[PDB]
Amino acid sequence: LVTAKYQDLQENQRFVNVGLEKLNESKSLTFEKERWLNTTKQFSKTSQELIGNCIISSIYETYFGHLNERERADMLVILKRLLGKFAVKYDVNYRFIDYLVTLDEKMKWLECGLDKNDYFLENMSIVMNSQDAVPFLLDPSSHMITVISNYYGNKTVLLSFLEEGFVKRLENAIRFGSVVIIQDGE
Amino acid sequence: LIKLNTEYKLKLKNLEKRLLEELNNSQGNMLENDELMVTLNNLKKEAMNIEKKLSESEEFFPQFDNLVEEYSIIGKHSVKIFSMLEKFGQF
Repeated sequence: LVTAKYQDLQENQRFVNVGLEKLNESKSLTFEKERWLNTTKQFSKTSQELIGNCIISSIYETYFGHLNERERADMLVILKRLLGKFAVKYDVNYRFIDYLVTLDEKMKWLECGLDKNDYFLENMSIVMNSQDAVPFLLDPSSHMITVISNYYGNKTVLLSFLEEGFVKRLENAIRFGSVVIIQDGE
Repeated sequence: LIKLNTEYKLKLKNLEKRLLEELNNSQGNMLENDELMVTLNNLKKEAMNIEKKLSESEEFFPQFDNLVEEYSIIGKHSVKIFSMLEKFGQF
C-alpha cells in the first residue's frame, strides 16, 4: 500500500509541477488560479501523514477482521494513543471507508445487495481489497455468496468440501481460472 | 452534500483536463483567449461552491455528536433489553 500510494502522490506532484512549469512558459487574475500550486503544502502534509495513514489502513485490512464495532473502536483508541507515543503525523479525523474505496465501488457493491451499514461495508472492502492472501468469509446468512456472485457475474461455482466432485471441478476450474467459492468453512 | 462535493471534486478534475487541453492549444486565437474568461468564472463558481459546502459541513460534527447523545441513551438500554430477551430465550 505504501509503495502504491507513494507512487500515486509522486505522479500527482509531477503533474502539478508540470502544470506550474507550463503556466510559467505560457491576465492578472491568475492569482485565483495558482491555488492549484498553493495546494503543494497540502500535498506535503498528506505526504508526511500518509505513512501513518497507510499503517492504520493495513491494520484495518488485517487485524480488524475479528473485531466488532466496540472492539474496533477500542483498538482504534489504543492504536492512536500508541501512535502518539511514537508521534507520527496523521489526520486525527479520518474515515477508513472513505480512504481506500471510492463511491463508485460503493454503489456497485450496494447494488450487488450489501446491507447499508458501516460494519459490513468495511468487511466487504477488506475482503475484496487484498488478493495476496485468500479471504475467509464468516457469516450465518448465505446471501453473502449471492452478492459475491452478483459482483462477479456469471463466474461463481457452488463447490463444497463434502462433495467428492469438488476436487475434479476445482481441477477443471483452475485451468481457465473461474472464480470458485467453497461453502464448508468448518 | 457528501456525494455532492465528491461529484464537484470530480468536476474540478474534469476542469483540470480542460485546462490542459487548452494549454496544449496556446494563445493563438482571441476566441480561445476570451472563452477562458468564462472558463475561469465557472471555475471560481465551483470553487466557492466547494468553500461554502465545506464551511457548512464544518459546524455539523458538533451538532451530529450532540444529537447522537439521545440515540446513545436509547441504545444503552436497548442493549439491556436485548440481553434480557435472549436470557429468556436461553432459559
